[PDB]
Amino acid sequence: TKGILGRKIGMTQVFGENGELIPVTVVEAKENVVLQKKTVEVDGYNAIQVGFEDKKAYKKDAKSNKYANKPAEGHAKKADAAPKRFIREFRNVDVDAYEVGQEVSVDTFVAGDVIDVTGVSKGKGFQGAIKRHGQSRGPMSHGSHFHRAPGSVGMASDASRVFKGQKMPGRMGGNTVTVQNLEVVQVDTENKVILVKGNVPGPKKGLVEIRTSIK
Amino acid sequence: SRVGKKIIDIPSDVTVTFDGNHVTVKGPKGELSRTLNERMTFKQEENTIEVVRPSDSKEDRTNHGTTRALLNNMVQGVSQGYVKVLELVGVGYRAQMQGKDLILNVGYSHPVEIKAEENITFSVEKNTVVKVEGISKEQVGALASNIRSVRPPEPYKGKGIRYQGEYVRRKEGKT
Amino acid sequence: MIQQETRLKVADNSGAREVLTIKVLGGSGRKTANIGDVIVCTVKNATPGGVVKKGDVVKAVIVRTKSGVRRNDGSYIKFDENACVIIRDDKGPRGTRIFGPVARELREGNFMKIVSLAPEVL
Amino acid sequence: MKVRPSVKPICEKCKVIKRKGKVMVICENPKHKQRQG
RNA sequence: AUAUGUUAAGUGGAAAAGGAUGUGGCGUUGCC
RNA sequence: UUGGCACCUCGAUGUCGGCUCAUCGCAUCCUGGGGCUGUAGUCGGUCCCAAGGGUUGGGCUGUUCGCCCAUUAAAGCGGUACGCGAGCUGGGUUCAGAACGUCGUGAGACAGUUCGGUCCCUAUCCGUCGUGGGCGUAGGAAAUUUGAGAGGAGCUGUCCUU
RNA sequence: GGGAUAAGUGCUGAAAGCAUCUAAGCAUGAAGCCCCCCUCAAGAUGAGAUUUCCCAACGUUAUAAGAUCCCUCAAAG
Ligand SMILES: CC[C@H]1OC(=O)[C@@](C)(F)C(=O)[C@H](C)[C@@H](O[C@@H]2O[C@H](C)C[C@H](N(C)C)[C@H]2O)[C@](C)(OC)C[C@@H](C)C(=O)[C@H](C)[C@H]2N(CCCCn3cc(-c4cccc(N)c4)nn3)C(=O)O[C@]12C
Ligand SMILES: [Mg+2]
Ligand SMILES: [Mg+2]
Ligand SMILES: [Mg+2]
Ligand SMILES: [Mg+2]
Ligand SMILES: [Mg+2]
Ligand SMILES: [Mg+2]
Ligand SMILES: [Mg+2]
Ligand SMILES: [Mg+2]
Ligand SMILES: [Mg+2]
Ligand SMILES: [Mg+2]
Ligand SMILES: [Mg+2]
Ligand SMILES: [Mg+2]
Ligand SMILES: [Mg+2]
Ligand SMILES: [Mg+2]
Ligand SMILES: [Mg+2]
Ligand SMILES: [Mg+2]
Ligand SMILES: [Mg+2]
Ligand SMILES: [Mg+2]
Ligand SMILES: [Mg+2]
Ligand SMILES: [Mg+2]
Ligand SMILES: [Mg+2]
Ligand SMILES: [Mg+2]
Ligand SMILES: [Zn+2]
Repeated sequence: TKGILGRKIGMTQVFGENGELIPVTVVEAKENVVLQKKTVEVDGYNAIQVGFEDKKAYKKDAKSNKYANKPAEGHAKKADAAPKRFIREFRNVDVDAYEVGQEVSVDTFVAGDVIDVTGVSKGKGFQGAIKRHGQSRGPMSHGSHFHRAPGSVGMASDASRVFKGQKMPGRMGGNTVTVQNLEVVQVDTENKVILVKGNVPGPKKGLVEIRTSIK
Repeated sequence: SRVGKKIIDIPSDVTVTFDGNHVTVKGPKGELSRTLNERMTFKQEENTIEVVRPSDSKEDRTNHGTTRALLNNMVQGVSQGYVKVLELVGVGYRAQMQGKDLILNVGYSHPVEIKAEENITFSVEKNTVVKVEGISKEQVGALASNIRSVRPPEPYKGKGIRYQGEYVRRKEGKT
Repeated sequence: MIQQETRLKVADNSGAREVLTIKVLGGSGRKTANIGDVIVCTVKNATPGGVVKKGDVVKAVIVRTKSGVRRNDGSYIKFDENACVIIRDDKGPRGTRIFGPVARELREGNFMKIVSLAPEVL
Repeated sequence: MKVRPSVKPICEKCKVIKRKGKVMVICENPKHKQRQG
C-alpha cells in the first residue's frame, strides 16, 4: 500500500528492547515528491510516479546529468516540483490517496511494517564459473590440469550443440534484486531516515525502492 | 415397459408454466426452472403433462427418459419437496444449528460448518440425527452427500455420518 | 565447527579420553555441528577400567568448541578446545562427572543433567 | 480397485458397466470392483 | 462432386493373447 | 544386457573407471492424491494418478558392480558415442624392460599374475555465455513504462498441542 | 491463495419399469497444469503507451531540443 525512494547510506546495528542485536541498513529518503498520476483511463493502469532527489535547474551548455534538461524541467514543473535525479513508479499504492506534487515523507512507514526492498546489486565485472555460478573446482593436485574451468558443456553427437542457458563466464552483478519481508526497525523524522532490518542490495549511495510487502 | 412414455399427473396447486422449450414450475413449496431438452415435445393437458419423443434413435429414447424423469422430479418437488436424513454414530458425535449453517462435531480437532444455500433448509433433531429438506431433488442429494462426506461411515464400528437406512458393511477388527 | 574425522576430547568420566566424529546428525548433507548438537563417534583412546572402551561407537553432545557460538545479543563465547560428553539415548551422560566449563546453550537442548554436573556454565 | 485387462464378474452380484469409455465392474463386495486397463 | 450406408474412436494417422450390455447387418430359434 | 548380422567409419569415429558439468524418460525411491486389504490403532501389503522439487558422507577394490560403517523423508531405474579426454585425470586396459606359475625342444607364449612405463592442438563456421556498433520502428528527443513472450523458483525433517 | 484437472469420489438420471458417477446435466478431488512470487522483455519488423521538450531557409549551408568528441573520474568496467 506504501512506497518511497531513498539512498542506501550504510549498515550499522541497534539494540532491541530485549537487548537483541539487530543489524540495520540506514536508508535516507528525503525529498520524495509525487510527479505524475497514471490512471487506467489515460495510461491503461494505475500508478503514481515519484521523484526522489532534487537536481539543479536547467542552464544552457550543461555538460552533465547534474542539471535538468528542458524535457525533465517541464515534466517536473508540471507537478510544481524541482527536477529529480531518480524517478520510479509504484503500482501498489492507492491512486486516490495521492495528489500530484505532494511530498512522500518517511513517516508514511511505521516501525514494525513489513517491506520489500528493491535495488541494483553491486557489480562484479567479468567472472568465471566458480564465482558466478557456485560451481566446484577441479582437483588442485594429483596431476590435474582442471581448476576453475566450467567443465563439460554438452554431451556428444546427440545433441551436437550447447543448450540455451548453459552456465558460463560472463558479467556478474548489477542486476535488479528484490529482498522480501524485511522490517522497519525505526523511522526518524529528522534526517529523513528509515532503518531497515538486515541488508539490502547495492553499493552505498545506490538507489533503493521500499514497498509494503506484497506477500 | 418404459419410463419416458409414462404420463405425469401434475398437482392442482402446481402451475407448470411451459415457457416453450424452457420449463418453470411454480408451486406451493417454491419455484423451479431449468431448460429441458431442445429436441422434445412437452404437450400437456389442463391437469396432466405427457412427454413425447420425435425420433427413434438411441438419443431419442435416452433423451425422452431423462426429460420425463426431470419433469416428474420437478413436479414432485414443487408438490411435496424432498427429505434427506443423515444419522451420526459414535461417542461424542453431535450436530447443531448455528442459525442457518450446520456445525458437525465428528471427532476431528475442529468442528465442520455446513453452510445453507438458497431454497435449502437444514434441521438437526436430536444430538445425532440430521435432515436436509428442499424442493430440488439434485440439490438436496448434493448437500446430503457433502454432509455425509465430512466423515463417511467406517466398517469396524459403523462410526461416522451415515444415511438413514444405509447398509454399512461391517468387519471384525483383529484387536 | 565439528565435522567427520574431527577429534574431540571427552569431558566426562565415562572412560573415553578422545573420540573421532563419525557423523553429524540432523539431516541429509549436514556437514558441521556445534555446541549442543549430537554426533556419532568412535572412541580412539580410553582410560583403563572405564565403562566405555576403545573402539566403541557412541553418541556424544558437543559442550565446548573453538569456533564457539554467537548469542542473540551480539555477544560471543569461544573456548580453547573442542570437547564432548558421551550420552545415553535419553540425553543423560553415560558418566557421573563433567569436567571443564560448558556453554549455556546446552539448556536449550535439554541436557539438564550435564548442565547440573558441570563445574561452570558460561 | 482391480486394474487389469481381464474385467469380468467374480460373483453373481457383479455388474458390468461402461463409464467414460472404460469397462468396469461394480459390486456390493468392494474386492470385486474392477476397471479395465 | 453425386448416391447409399458405416465410425464417434481424431479410429482414420503402426501391435497380440484375452476382456467387454459400444454400435450396424444378417439369420435359426424360445416364452409372451 | 550377453549375443546374431557385418550396413557407416581402417588416406584413424581415443577404450574402462573416476572428476567437472549436466540434460531427458517414467516402468516413482521420497514427498502429494486415491481404490482394495487376511486395513482395529501404530505400522504394513498391493494397485491406480502423479516427473514439481528432492534424492549421502566414509572403509575395501583401477574398478563398474558389490559388501560393509554411519546417516537420511529418500538414499529409484534408465537414455544422451555404456552423455561429457580440441573440458581434466590416467589407477586399469592393446607398447618396448623384468620376474613368477604354466605351456613350448626352441625363438617365444598365456581362461594368468607382478613392478615400471611421454595424454599434442594459438577456435575459422555453427552452438553457448556476456558485451558493443548500425539501421529500422513516418518528425527529432529526454524520461517513465504496458507486457506478447521467456527464464527462475517449486524439497523436506523434528518437536509441541489437539 | 485462486482456476481447471488426474486417479478417484459422488448427486441427479435414463437408455434398460430395476439398478446405474454419465449418455444429457451437476459437483468434488493431487507436491502435478495455468496463474499467484522473482527477473528479463516492443528487432513483440505486430517495432506498443504516457508525460515533457524542440520547430529552416535556399541535395546544400548552418542549426533547435538533445547529445557526443575531448578532459577529471567510480558506486561501473
Ligand atoms: C607432444 C607432441 C607430439 O604429440 C604427441 O605425442 C601426442 C600426445 F599428440 C600423441 O600421441 C598424438 C595424439 C598421436 O596421435 C594418436 O595416434 C594413435 C596411434 C591414434 C590416435 N587416434 C587416432 C585414435 C591418435 O590421436 C600421435 C601419433 O603422436 C604420437 C600424433 C602424430 C601426428 C605424431 O607423431 C606427432 C607429430 C607427435 N610427435 C611424436 C611424439 C613421439 C613421442 N614423443 C617425442 C617427444 C619429444 C621429441 C623431441 C623433443 C622433446 N622434448 C620431446 N615427446 N614425446 C611429435 O613429435 O609431436 C607430436 C605432435
Ligand atoms: Mg570438490
Ligand atoms: Mg594447475
Ligand atoms: Mg484373470
Ligand atoms: Mg488421429
Ligand atoms: Mg491414430
Ligand atoms: Mg549390439
Ligand atoms: Mg552381405
Ligand atoms: Mg577403423
Ligand atoms: Mg580423412
Ligand atoms: Mg505412471
Ligand atoms: Mg518428479
Ligand atoms: Mg531420483
Ligand atoms: Mg561414454
Ligand atoms: Mg583418458
Ligand atoms: Mg570430446
Ligand atoms: Mg598406468
Ligand atoms: Mg620346459
Ligand atoms: Mg609406482
Ligand atoms: Mg507474460
Ligand atoms: Mg521471440
Ligand atoms: Mg518441514
Ligand atoms: Mg516507441
Ligand atoms: Zn461381486
